[PDB]
Amino acid sequence: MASMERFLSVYDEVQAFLLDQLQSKYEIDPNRARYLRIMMDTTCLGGKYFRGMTVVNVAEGFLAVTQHDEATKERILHDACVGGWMIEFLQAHYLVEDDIMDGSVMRRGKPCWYRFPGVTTQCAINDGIILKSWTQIMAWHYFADRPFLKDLLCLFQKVDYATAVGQMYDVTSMCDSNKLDPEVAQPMTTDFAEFTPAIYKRIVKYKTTFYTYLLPLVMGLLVSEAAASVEMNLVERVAHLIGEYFQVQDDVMDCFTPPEQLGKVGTDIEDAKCSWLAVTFLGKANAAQVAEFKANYGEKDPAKVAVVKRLYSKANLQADFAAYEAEVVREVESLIEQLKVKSPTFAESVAVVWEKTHKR
Amino acid sequence: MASMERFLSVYDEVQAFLLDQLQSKYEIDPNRARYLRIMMDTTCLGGKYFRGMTVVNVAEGFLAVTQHDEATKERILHDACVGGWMIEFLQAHYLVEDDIMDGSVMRRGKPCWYRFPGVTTQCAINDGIILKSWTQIMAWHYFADRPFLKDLLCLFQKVDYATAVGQMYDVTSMCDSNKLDPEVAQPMTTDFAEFTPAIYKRIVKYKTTFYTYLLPLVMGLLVSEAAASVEMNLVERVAHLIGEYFQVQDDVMDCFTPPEQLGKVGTDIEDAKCSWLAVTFLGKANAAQVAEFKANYGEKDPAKVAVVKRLYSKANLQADFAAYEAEVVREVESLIEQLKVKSPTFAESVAVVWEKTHKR
Ligand SMILES: CN1CCN(c2nc3ccccc3s2)CC1
Ligand SMILES: CN1CCN(c2nc3ccccc3s2)CC1
Ligand SMILES: CN1CCN(c2nc3ccccc3s2)CC1
Ligand SMILES: CN1CCN(c2nc3ccccc3s2)CC1
Ligand SMILES: [Zn+2]
Ligand SMILES: [Zn+2]
Ligand SMILES: [Zn+2]
Ligand SMILES: [Zn+2]
Repeated sequence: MASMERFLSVYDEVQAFLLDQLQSKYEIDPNRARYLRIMMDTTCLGGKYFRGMTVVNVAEGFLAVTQHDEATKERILHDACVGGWMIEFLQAHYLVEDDIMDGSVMRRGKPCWYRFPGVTTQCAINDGIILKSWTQIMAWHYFADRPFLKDLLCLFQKVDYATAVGQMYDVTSMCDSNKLDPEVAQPMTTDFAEFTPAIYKRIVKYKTTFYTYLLPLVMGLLVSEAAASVEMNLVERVAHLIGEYFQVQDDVMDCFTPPEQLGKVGTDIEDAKCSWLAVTFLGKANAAQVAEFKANYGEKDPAKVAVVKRLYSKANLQADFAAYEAEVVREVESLIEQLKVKSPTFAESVAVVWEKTHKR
Repeated sequence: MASMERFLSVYDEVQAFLLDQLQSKYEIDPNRARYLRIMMDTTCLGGKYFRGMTVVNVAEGFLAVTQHDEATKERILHDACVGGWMIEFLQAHYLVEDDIMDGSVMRRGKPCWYRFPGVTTQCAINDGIILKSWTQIMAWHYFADRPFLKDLLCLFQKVDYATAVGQMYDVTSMCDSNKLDPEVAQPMTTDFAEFTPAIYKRIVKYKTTFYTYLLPLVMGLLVSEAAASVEMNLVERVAHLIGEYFQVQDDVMDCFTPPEQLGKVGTDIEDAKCSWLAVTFLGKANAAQVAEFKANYGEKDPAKVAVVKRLYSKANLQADFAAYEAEVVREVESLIEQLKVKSPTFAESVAVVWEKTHKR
């Protein structure tokens, strides 16, 4: 059975379990069950399932080199699929809430969930809460007897917390740290002294890399009972590295990829986000360019945004990106080599993860 | 050491742990640590701590009848305090998000957290996410070696899920179930056919009773390793019963308690909530009264709200409340008697919980 075919089949099974449980144990009525079914499909489906499929792919790699009864192979693949859906539903939670938090309009060519006419923000915040609650329902049901349940739940929590801390770093990245204060309305930075590579890397590490790369890789190891085949410090280093490159690509696409391709109108400039483009531009601009950036960044005015986009183009950030990518390619390959020491199979899975990231 | 004194001391210890961990493991800077410290204090402190103290009180009851070394008594009391704070932080999460969802203005005489000038909804949604994440950080840290960790985490999840499902029932309680549809903007019911005692009881059971009564009582049993001293079906029945009475009191106060005493301006009428007052009024109104209620309920117009308040007063719902309370007093006492069969100590703790609920 092909990997994606199995993964999608498990979605239907998990969805049926969750909705049937809501009827048998939570007194749900059929119309609310239908609401939640539509909410699940709308928020969890339609992507490429890269995070969930990484769990499956890691587990398949170990299956090829480990002796098991057929029923055990099937159990491991089913576990990897459920775990992959835990990650996809966790991402769904983040995307629903982030879209509300940022006042976003579109995601993947369709309206953000909170903007659907019969949803609204009042329901959508709670729908997002439910999406994350469903990840825990999945784990306690499907993994109740598994030796890895404890380690999996502990990992999932730590990843979730790191991601929420990362969201805090992201939403406050255009403030001056010394001015943060619940009592005082927050002005945008004027000096941009905190738009540095180290601060950018901290934002991205926490807001993206734990749930997009560390979680799927480690969950694949856990459902495979293979965490001893790897040096965990190496898995963390390579996950944070690939994850940062993934976010840098996203940052570049927000500015330069056409809306129809992006599936949304990017507003990192109007939102004054600490993007890779802003940080890298400031790391090479002269005094006049810095001043013109300061006069235009973080404003909704289309003329001011266009000015920022000119400044980026004229700064030849394409060359900086090729240099960054060359260094990431160098460093990921080095970490993969270190991973072959204890597991050529896992190192090959990481290699596949990197190719899928690098090509898109 | 007095119970409340110990409970508050543990707050400072937990807060110090969480913030110190954010510095040592999450790369936090001192200004964001201060933001989160203020957010924690503002959202978690200032109430009566009834839920958290119930854990402590249940554990103290067992301590009085169970042989332990002194260090073990101290460990149990510390565990009960941490568990109580897990519940208070979970409530803090719900209140932050509910206030955003409902567009609330005040809570306990102070602005809702999202309305603080340097917070805003963009930060406050995530602050609420962090509050719940902190409950899991607490459990995995303080209870890492405890035999009850698994049972406690599983219970906490189920309670959280039931509460989120309850919030869905609450926010959709003024819609017609057959009309729910993400694609279509939701009109308020016109027939109010779903304002029934059974439907009201389902809302309250899920939205309030699991986290306010079932969770503190069962957590007290868990940290005491005393779940065998009770019939769990009885604990559930008494928790749901007391919890419903608690919410009925809240519903009555929303309408009739002065704002300065309530700590907010109640808007259940303008919000068209399925309150105990609306359900009970419809369960005794004549045809003309039903019509006048339909013409006025769920509108912000102060004259229409006053009309609804007149209809309630003229309907003598005070008599219905005294009848409801008399029946609850009857039924709680019956369940306490059944609880004495296996544990007079736990039955006495439940009795204390009921008195604290009944008097306020
Ligand atoms: C690729 N982006 C990574 C950061 N994302 C987050 N959204 C939330 C929402 C709530 C809590 C944490 C996070 S992190 C948005 C998508
Ligand atoms: C006609 N436009 C020319 C410039 N655009 C850019 N692509 C990148 C990629 C990486 C970093 C910066 C840029 S700017 C593409 C479309
Ligand atoms: C006494 N009320 C019980 C119901 N409350 C809830 N708020 C939320 C928020 C998010 C998820 C679930 C719930 S339940 C508000 C206070
Ligand atoms: C001057 N007002 C008289 C009526 N108010 C009510 N108190 C309750 C309590 C339980 C049920 C209904 C009502 S109406 C108190 C203040
Ligand atoms: Zn965002
Ligand atoms: Zn982006
Ligand atoms: Zn509410
Ligand atoms: Zn209320």
